[PDB]
Amino acid sequence: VPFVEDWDLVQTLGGEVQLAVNRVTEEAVAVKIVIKKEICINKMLNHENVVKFYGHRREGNIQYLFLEYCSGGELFDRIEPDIGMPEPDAQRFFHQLMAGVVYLHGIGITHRDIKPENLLLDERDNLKISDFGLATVFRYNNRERLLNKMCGTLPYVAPELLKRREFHAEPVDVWSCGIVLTAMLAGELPWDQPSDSCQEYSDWKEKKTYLNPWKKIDSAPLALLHKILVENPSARITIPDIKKDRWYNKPLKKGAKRPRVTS
Ligand SMILES: COc1cc2c(cc1OC)=C1N=NC(c3ccc(-c4ccc(O)cc4)cc3)=C1C=2
Repeated sequence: VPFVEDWDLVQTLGGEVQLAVNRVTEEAVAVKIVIKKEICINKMLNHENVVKFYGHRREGNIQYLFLEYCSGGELFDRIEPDIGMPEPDAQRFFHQLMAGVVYLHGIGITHRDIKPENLLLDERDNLKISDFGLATVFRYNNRERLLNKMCGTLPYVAPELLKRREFHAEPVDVWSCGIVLTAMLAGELPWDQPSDSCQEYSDWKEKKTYLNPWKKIDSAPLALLHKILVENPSARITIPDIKKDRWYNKPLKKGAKRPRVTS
């Protein structure tokens, strides 16, 4: 079948990311224009809450990464500044975020930069983890490797990354997921960074939940945030225990609006 391999670049999505449309079939894909680690990690990935990798092509200097187009856009744009989003939506997005992170950690992969800009939504608003540019292997041949590299985005990083020389990879991703949950429910980030010099971080450690963003958050999701945003990574709640939390398992959201008629 001729021309099936020809893609037209339609518009800029976010190096640069372009919306690419097939000449013959009109299938939409995201093309990232730029690496060797990012491609190898992306080849390992296959999960319903992780952005799909179709393949890669190199034209001399430029690397073309062919990835899943997510028409719902970024989770970032579903968060209303200083308000957030309805709690049932946040619970559903947090469920899918946990499924994706369980998957990654299960195959020994740490994302290291979880934030709403990197969380994409497909046509049916299914959350997809994206951007494995800062991702690394923390478990190989069933042997854990402690991390020491400084990476991520300061409002989302765990405090051990700023205070300790070495740290376990999994509690760092758990912490950023808790900052994402804060953002979804309050529409604001609690601190610039998790340090004693940060007044907002000190107030949280002093349990001053009468202040923002915490006063906007209901006691059930806030009790979960109290277990995730724990300064000691060894005391911090793990994903298996996040899955047993009362709010995590609280019935809140109805299913997708199904078409129906009466009489
Ligand atoms: C700003 O609006 C959008 C941003 C968007 C999209 C849609 C948007 O609006 C509908 C979109 N779809 N796929 C992407 C997209 C972007 C980046 C990746 C990605 C995945 C793995 C990786 O190693 C590096 C980057 C994978 C997919 C994207 C950015």
